[PDB]
Amino acid sequence: TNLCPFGEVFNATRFASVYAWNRKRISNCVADYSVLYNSASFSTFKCYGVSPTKLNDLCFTNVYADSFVIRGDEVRQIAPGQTGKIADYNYKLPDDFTGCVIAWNSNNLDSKVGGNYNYLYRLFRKSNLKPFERDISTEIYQAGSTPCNGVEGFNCYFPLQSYGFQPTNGVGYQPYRVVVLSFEAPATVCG
Amino acid sequence: VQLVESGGGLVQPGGSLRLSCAASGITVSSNYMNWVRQAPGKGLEWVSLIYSGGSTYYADSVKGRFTISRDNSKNTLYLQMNSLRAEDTAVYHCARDLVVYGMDVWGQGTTVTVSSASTKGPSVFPLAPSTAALGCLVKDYFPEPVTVSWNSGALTSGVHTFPAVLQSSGLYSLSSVVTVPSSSLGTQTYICNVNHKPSNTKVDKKVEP
Amino acid sequence: EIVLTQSPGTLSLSPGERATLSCRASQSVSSSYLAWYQQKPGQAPRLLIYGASSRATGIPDRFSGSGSGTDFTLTISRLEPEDFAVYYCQQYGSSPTFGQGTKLEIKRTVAAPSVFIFPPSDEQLKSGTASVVCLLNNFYPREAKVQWKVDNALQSGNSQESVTEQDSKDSTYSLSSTLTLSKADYEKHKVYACEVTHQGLSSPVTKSFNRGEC
Ligand SMILES: *[C@@H]1O[C@H](CO)[C@@H](O)[C@H](O)[C@H]1NC(C)=O
Repeated sequence: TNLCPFGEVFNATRFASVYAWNRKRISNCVADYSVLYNSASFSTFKCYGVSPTKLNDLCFTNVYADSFVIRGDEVRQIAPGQTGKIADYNYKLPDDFTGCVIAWNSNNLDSKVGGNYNYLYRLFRKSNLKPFERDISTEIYQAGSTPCNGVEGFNCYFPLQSYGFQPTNGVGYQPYRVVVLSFEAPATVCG
Repeated sequence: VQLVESGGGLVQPGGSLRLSCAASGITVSSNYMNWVRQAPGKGLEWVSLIYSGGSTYYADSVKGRFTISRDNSKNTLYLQMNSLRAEDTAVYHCARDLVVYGMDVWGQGTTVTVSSASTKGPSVFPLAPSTAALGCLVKDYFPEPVTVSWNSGALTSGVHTFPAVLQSSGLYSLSSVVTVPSSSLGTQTYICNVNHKPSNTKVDKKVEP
Repeated sequence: EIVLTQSPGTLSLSPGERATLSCRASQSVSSSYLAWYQQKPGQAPRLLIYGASSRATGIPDRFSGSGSGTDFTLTISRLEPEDFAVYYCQQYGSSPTFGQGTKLEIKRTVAAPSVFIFPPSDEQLKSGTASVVCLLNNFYPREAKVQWKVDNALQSGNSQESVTEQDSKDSTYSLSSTLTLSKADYEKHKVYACEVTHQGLSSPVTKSFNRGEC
């Protein structure tokens, strides 16, 4: 009957680049989901396969809280059956996804006046990610027949590009913090 | 490093056509790939995009009618065009896209033509003077092009052959003029030579006042 | 969506001077995506700039990208003859979009057009249609107005124009406007006039004929 460390995920001072998303495993605790829903500090809070209002009266064997930073534009891709450089090359939800997706603007916290290039995304990949795949490889992408061998140049490009975040970016180009809750043998997470 | 478009030709409205883009120097399945068209006297219009991983994206103008594909084994990007309209008449290019580094490799294009007309040889009418100017009016011909010389190629100085205009009829029309010293009008013969290979039509018209 | 508007539509200068082409996005836009392309007649585009400031390899020092936010600017410090082409900018949303293009043309002293009007040939009136051609010869700059008048009535919607490429010798343009009528409607009026307006003319020039007067 210990409470779940949702604060440690949502209120974390450092979030991760979406290519190397973080996954907090949640077990052996009670979680009040309506407490999040009624925060009302979220711009996206869209649940697939379940009701937000009906979440508290439920149990699951394990809960996963995946969290990262993308840009306004791209939040629409954190949902099932989606295409794009995020959905395809960084973070993919399965079609039978049955959790919730939560997001809020983080310009005040995640953008710098000089430009904040710490957050990154993967731009070049030969094929899509399987759902909940995590690709951290920084091998030089090979765009042509002759092989790169770790030397950039023509047809040989670094696969990761950087979000430049500036507070003066337009809304869609600003950083959003995203937490995906996946709902998954005896149980350990209830309300 | 090349991109070589094929497939382009003449099509009726509502018909279909498959453009090919044989690549070499970049492998098509490993890149973002684009079809960009340019209509006569107009700008570059992006038309379709395909991800390395297979996701596709289209312009609203061609959504539902165009489909972009490839063939890893032939290193060839395709564009299938259905339900073709008069407005899809353009020169179609494939480029490789590096998104952040631009489209750094382009093809010279294949030209697609969409119209409901049959081939018609041109009528040449004189444009008679009464510096002086006279000319030939090459009218009502499909399809393009025609070739206009003057005096079997001797006279070139002061010639203007104008870009054709496609009339309401779906038939082209052009003008070729020349400005000659006025005194010379009554000493020098001015014949323009019109040759329209599609219709097996060649004409030599004499322009006199 | 993103809408790029390029200004000016036509930039006119001479070799040696500095061209400053402008690209304006309809919303705030990422500088990582703003490419500049050059297109010369009959040729596929050439990438000159990527990001917003980076020269693609092979692109000479004259070319230089700047701008951020919504206003971007391509600069050619010291024009050369080969630099007189059309220039397109590009951005990226979920997919590419392009600007409408800026023309780079050679500046010249003003030159007024020679105007000429041609009545329809007797052969065509047999066929049952009348083309009335009006020619504007070797003028600069390219901006001219052709007003057809039939018996002093300004004619709208039965004409077509075309214009030649800027002449490689004297850097002028030439324009041909064709008025198309039926034989029947042609035979209903007398004076056919073509009134040309242009910067090299202090007041417009009208060339005209009278149907049926040798
Ligand atoms: C984050 O911290 C604030 C301030 O104490 C608190 O009110 C809020 O509930 C916290 N959020 C979570 C999810 O614990």
